[PDB]
Amino acid sequence: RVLLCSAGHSSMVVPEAFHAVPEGFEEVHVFTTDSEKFNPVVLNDFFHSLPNVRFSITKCHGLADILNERDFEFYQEMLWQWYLTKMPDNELPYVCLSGGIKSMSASLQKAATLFGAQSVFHVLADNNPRNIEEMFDALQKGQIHFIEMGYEPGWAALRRLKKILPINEGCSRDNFKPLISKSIEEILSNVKIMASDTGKSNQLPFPSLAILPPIAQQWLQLPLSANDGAWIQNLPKVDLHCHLGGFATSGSLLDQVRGAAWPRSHKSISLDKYMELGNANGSKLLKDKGCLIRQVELLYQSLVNDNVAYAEIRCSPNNYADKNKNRSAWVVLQDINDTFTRLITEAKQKNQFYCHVNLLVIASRKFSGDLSDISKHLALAITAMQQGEGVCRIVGVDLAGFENKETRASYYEHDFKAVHRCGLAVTAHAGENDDPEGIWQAVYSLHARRLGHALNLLEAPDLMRTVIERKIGVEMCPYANYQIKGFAPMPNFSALYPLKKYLEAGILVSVNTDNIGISGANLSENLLILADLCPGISRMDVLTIIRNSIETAFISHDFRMELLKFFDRKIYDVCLISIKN
Amino acid sequence: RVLLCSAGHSSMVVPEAFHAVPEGFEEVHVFTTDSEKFNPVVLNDFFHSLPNVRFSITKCHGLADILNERDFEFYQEMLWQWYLTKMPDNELPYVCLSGGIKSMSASLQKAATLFGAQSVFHVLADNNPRNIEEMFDALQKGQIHFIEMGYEPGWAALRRLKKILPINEGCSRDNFKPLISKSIEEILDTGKSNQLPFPSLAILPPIAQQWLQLPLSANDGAWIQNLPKVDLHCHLGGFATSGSLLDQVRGAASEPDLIDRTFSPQEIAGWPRSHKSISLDKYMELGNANGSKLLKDKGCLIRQVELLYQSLVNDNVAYAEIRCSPNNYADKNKNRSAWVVLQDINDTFTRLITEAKQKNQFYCHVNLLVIASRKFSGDLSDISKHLALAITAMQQGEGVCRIVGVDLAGFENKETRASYYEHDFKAVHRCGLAVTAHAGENDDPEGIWQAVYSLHARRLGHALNLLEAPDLMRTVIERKIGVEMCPYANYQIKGFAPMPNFSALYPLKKYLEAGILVSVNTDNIGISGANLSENLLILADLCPGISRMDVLTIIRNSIETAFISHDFRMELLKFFDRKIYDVCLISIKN
Ligand SMILES: Nc1ncnc2c1ncn2[C@@H]1O[C@H](COP(=O)(O)OP(=O)(O)OP(=O)(O)O)[C@@H](O)[C@H]1O
Ligand SMILES: [Mg+2]
Ligand SMILES: [Mg+2]
Repeated sequence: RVLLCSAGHSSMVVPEAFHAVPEGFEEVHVFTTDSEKFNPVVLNDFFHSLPNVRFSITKCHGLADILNERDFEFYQEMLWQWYLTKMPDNELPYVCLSGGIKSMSASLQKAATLFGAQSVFHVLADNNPRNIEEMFDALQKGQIHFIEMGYEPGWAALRRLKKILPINEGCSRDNFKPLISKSIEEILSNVKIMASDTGKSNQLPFPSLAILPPIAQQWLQLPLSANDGAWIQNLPKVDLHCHLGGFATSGSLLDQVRGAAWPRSHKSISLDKYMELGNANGSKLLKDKGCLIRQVELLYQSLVNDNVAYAEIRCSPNNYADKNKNRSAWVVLQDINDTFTRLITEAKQKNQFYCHVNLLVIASRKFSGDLSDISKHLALAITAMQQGEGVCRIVGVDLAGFENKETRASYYEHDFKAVHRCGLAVTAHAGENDDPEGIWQAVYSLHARRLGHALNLLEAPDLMRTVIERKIGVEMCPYANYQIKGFAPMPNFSALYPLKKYLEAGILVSVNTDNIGISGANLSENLLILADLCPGISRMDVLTIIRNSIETAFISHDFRMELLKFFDRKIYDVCLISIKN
Repeated sequence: RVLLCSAGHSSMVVPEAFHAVPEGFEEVHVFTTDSEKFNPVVLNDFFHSLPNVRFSITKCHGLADILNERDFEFYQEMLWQWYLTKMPDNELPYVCLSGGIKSMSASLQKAATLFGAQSVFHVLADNNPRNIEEMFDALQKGQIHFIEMGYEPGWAALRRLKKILPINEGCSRDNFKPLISKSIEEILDTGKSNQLPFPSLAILPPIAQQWLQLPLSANDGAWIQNLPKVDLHCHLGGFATSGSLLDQVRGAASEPDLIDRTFSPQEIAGWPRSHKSISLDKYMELGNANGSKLLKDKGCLIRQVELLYQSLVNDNVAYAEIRCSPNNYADKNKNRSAWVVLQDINDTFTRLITEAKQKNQFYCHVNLLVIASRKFSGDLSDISKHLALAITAMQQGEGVCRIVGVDLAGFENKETRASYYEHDFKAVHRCGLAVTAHAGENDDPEGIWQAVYSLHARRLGHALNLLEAPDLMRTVIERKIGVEMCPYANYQIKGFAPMPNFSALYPLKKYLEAGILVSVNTDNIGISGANLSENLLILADLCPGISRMDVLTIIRNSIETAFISHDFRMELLKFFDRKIYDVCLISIKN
């Protein structure tokens, strides 16, 4: 509980307001001007009599009183800044208004209305006391009276202005700026625009960050530029398709993993050049335990570094098992889950920003070899998702592997009759070289909630309508197809990336890293390449991509609500901060 | 314009504010406490020099000054009543706060921020003039400052308390209910925090923005009617069943000779609020006066369709999907094939839509759902006939009132679990139609799994027993499968609280908390005797504790689960957003 009150010429308010609540308060802050008429001795000694509670005094520098428009506006700005910087982090505070002359009272009431307060109140005394003993006497005789105005909820979008400026290290008139005036003007302009127009008044198709200033919305509508790298890095992101085993394939990551026991190339290649390039890690190296643990920690640190708020990781437990060391695939997967949940809990305990990660069990399409491997992987995933306890868990399986006409979705469909029965989820990888019939059956036979790549949807309008109406997601990684196919004005390759057309059509497109290491680029860089690779892309479509990514994730309903709330708050804060610079 | 002021020790701050606008002011109305320090004669002399400016004087009778809680609250209620009485009809009043001690200034400022004011401001003078020949040179020298903090729109529609609460200038604190106190006391869960659809709801003033979270009550009938709604499970054949609608459709027949005017469905006490549970057979027999025995006539069908569309527009519906059975209305004697009947319905609805849109009025875009019934008395080839007819109507293509998809429904006695009729549904999805399924009205929760994973049904009719199959509820939520539910019909044919001798609770609240994309519909309008508005409003005494934001998110869910194209969905969402914003701003101005 926090009490905020204004100080004018006399010290009536602070003690009577402090004791006005029977329980008392814990922190009390008082605002005052540069006038020398006020004395800080009485309040200081009274609060030193009870050191258990907190107390502070804030003085408006260079302003003894209000004498003109500039004086009043500067005083109001300083009061608003003090209220904002003394705002309790979660709960609303209490406000006493009886301090100062009527102009301070009105400004403080306006501040309470705008930023919200728990229960504002008035304090009046008939005898006009002077000193502590007889404040206590008048309180004992019952002459004390508290007048309660009400409970102001305030603008929830206004309380998030502490990020732009907590304090400007004691700003002076030479470098003064009216930021809270910017806040009030943005809210009044938004309301007036709502009440005046109808077109812009109804358009509003997005997660209720619409309380942004109109200038911010206009900046958002502008096409995305290559210089928005800082903003996009500051933007919280989601990576729904990342491979654990392809991280330490280049740079010092591989050396660190071994000891702990490009990317804009214009070469068009067709497979096996990521497999052999990444052969330095994965099956050959991660057989032990220390290498796997170091790889997991490095991947989590990289994910947190890029401000990613949620990710789904596809791993190959059978590729890492070592029977000679009594290291079964189930043991490897349990180790992965345990280290990920330990890292998540460790980050959460520090209250620092953390990246929730869920695991997807891959089902490698080895084709002829060991046909029982598909059944083994499916059963492993089914029984592994049932461990229950743990922030990190298994939410689905994967169907990646060697894609072929014989390896179509109608080849393994005998084994998937129970994956949906037990409540799992299925993704798929098709369309890069397969037939639209294969994609259609994968959508309708395997009931694949998501889908990998399939850049040639445009050639099948019927299948495009089928995927759009069923809200089947698409995981398409710009760097992957840039290195594989011809995009981003690739020489001798006039093909253009269908991400723009996918967005206009309405396909829930998610941008992913695929494999960070071999591609040598993170998800932020993946978003930047869309600027020059796809001309005429606006900054709003990036947020649409983020929303689609968090909508197509295999997550629970309540977890989705939590992620949506956090993403809304973070997007609001980062946009409000970044519009200034 | 009208300006309002309140002051204490100072006597003529009102003339000081009278020069705030260089063009001038038109009306002055001052309200103050009964203290003698205010001088009314000086203001009277000042305003007598300007006859064109109305000057009305009112005082807080019986209260010299605020001294305790009771005096403060009495002054506050009197001031609120005077404010909502004296505000201009179409313009926000002017108000100034240059005078008065903390209590009245705070009360009037809080009142202004609730209703609204054209401009609240402060006027302070450097030399604090005592007499008028002093403030003349005070304003001439520029010492007087027009301190203005900003425009105060307030709640652009809150003044209905002027009329819903009768204007009573002469009254005391003994009789007043602070509705604002109830609407303010409890404001600040994840659900209501971030579950808001329609982004513009965030723009609303905090009073309304929190009002939407209060529990729904039966007194919100006007508000709930004024919202644009969506109906997805509506049966054309059950629209007109008795009364004036039946008389009109009977009178519009081409041949009135063969119209059975003798039959009349029996009455049920308290209908639609049934005094006891009813069976499905009696529920259908209640609609025996209409259906297919009377709809064979072309004129009857045209009248029924036009009347149904008029009712839909009257109920403020903005989008609807109509379930119809074209084969049931076919007659080979008059060359009335099922395709001809369906085509005629399509042209009639398209003509109505175009004629309503050309006049820039309110129209509800309507699409048809064909019904592939369970085909009582065998003869299951009719399923294939219905599917072929639906596909042909689908790639007919051109038009406005298109065909969205098919529907499977019928009796549960045959024990059909989407496996008997699965043999023919495969070809539907190739064309691009959509499939619903009336699954699990009173049956086991097994067949729903087949309807979802083999029929690929994108919606589920009723499904009131989903709460007992958590494994099924998980995949229902995870696949984004809509669940159409009809409150009045299910209550009548199954029985729910608060109907005595019953203990089952309607699962709508738990369905919404879990996250099922539930959309509330009306089923058969005529038989149940309740339109969409009454069906939505019955949730107050059907599911206690339901909130208005839950109703808005129900409308959003109905928008989500409807079979429409992406662009049309975007336009519908924009229109719904704007309209719903205007409704929550203006209708609850009460
Ligand atoms: N689902 C989540 N994903 C990521 N972070 C979360 C999640 N839920 C809660 N948090 C964390 O809750 C914390 C709340 O922080 P707060 O609202 O006080 O803003 P802040 O500390 O000023 O800045 P920041 O959000 O960067 O921490 C955030 O740091 C956020 O990382
Ligand atoms: Mg991949
Ligand atoms: Mg029905």
